[PDB]
Amino acid sequence: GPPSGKTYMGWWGHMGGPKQKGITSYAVSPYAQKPLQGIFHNAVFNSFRRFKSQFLYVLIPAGIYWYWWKNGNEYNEFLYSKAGREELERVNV
Amino acid sequence: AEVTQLSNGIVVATEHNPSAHTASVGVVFGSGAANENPYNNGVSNLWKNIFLSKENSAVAAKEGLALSSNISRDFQSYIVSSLPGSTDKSLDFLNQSFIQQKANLLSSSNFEATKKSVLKQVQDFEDNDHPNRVLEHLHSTAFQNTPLSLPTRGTLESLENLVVADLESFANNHFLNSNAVVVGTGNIKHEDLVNSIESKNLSLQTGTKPVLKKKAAFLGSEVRLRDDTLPKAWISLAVEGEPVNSPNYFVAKLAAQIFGSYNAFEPASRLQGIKLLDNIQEYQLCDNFNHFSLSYKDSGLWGFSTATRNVTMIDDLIHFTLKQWNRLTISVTDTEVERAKSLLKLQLGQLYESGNPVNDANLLGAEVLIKGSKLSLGEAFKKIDAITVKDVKAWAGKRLWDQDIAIAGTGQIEGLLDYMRIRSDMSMMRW
Repeated sequence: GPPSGKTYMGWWGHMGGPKQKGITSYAVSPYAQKPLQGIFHNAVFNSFRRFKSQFLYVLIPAGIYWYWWKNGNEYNEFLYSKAGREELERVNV
Repeated sequence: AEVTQLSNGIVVATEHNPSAHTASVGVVFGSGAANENPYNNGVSNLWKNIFLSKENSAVAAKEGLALSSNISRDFQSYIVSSLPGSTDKSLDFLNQSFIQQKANLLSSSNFEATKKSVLKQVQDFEDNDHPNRVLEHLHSTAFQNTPLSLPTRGTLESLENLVVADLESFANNHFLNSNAVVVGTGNIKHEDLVNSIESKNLSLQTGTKPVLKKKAAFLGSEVRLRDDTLPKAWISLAVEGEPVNSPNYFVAKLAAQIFGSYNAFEPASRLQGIKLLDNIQEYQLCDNFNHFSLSYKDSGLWGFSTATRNVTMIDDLIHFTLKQWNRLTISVTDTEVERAKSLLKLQLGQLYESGNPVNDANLLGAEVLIKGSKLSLGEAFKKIDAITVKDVKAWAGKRLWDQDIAIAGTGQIEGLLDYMRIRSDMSMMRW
């Protein structure tokens, strides 16, 4: 076929990575492993960890936005009640 | 074709063959690498090397004797070759080295010069003998945390930390009598050798038995030794095979013959009657391959080994080969079984009957140690010919169909897919 453009990914046997040497991998058949039930006692306290490190990056921005929303809402409610019809004529137009 | 063996104090085994020119004598012990530990691994290989050391070897050479030894998994053997006349002078050198010099061969100047040789030896093996290095690792992962996983030549780490006391410790536990067999092959008669032996008495550590352990077990797993600097990819793959003294020892050995061995460069090899060759030759999937049914005392390995330079099509190599093996359970033909029978006989012949007594010694000792006797070549053929297509199909349906496998490889193995991919090919979809 027609010549192909150079990419950053190849295929099995010429993936494009650097020459590997010295690394040795080991694995055991899924068939010889303990039937799915051991994901507790040993894999329970370890879990939830990948969210104790993150929740702050989510909670603070969330908190900031929740209070901002609640503030403006409660202010709106006041403006349209009887007590605030005076301030409403001030801030409105 | 005579298997003669008698027990008095020591179990003596011999297999005489008139026309021979030479004769070999020695002892074979029922303990090898499968009896060592992860930490004293390599002791047996060390023994073999001192027994063949320049000192000890020069003594028998003056006398006109030659030395030979081999370390295996289930056994070990020390042999002295000589002319048909000096069948007695071998027995002197044998006793002299296993009783008298079982302390002279272990000097602080000999052991250090020998240790330095096995270290350059085993190192050289791991650095260059890739196909054997891979087959050795195959046993390593297939039988992990169990006897058969220990490499015969031993590991460089358990070797450089081995001391003379360890040699002695091992020797005093396995080089016993109840775990030995004195072998004699060549031309000498059973009654000729047995006399020269029952002459010299002395038991030397009698009644003692070697330590016990835990039975060997197979485990579906893999070990990948990727090395992109090598010019090829060497892989070995196998399922749990058959142990020696198994009702299917032969069916298995026949099943391996069906796929046999191949060498893409030898014209005749390309013409063989193996269906697999139709698939692998189109794009030249490999330089060579060879099937095998390795058998040991507790277990075995049935599979194949291969080497290739076509690093972008390894998945097809593995896929086609495993598709062929699927056939053994569902569609193997009569003519394939027959082609195997003939070829098995031819190879089993060339092994049990070559022009070298040392091979005969090892085979004789090894067999008598596991089943108390040797099966005659003619007795084997009768069993081989009795195998039907139904036998192969029943065996494969038990050992090959949807069964775990063991893998090991080195070199450019990026193209060798994941375990579950290979594992899935041990079967076929059906309605």
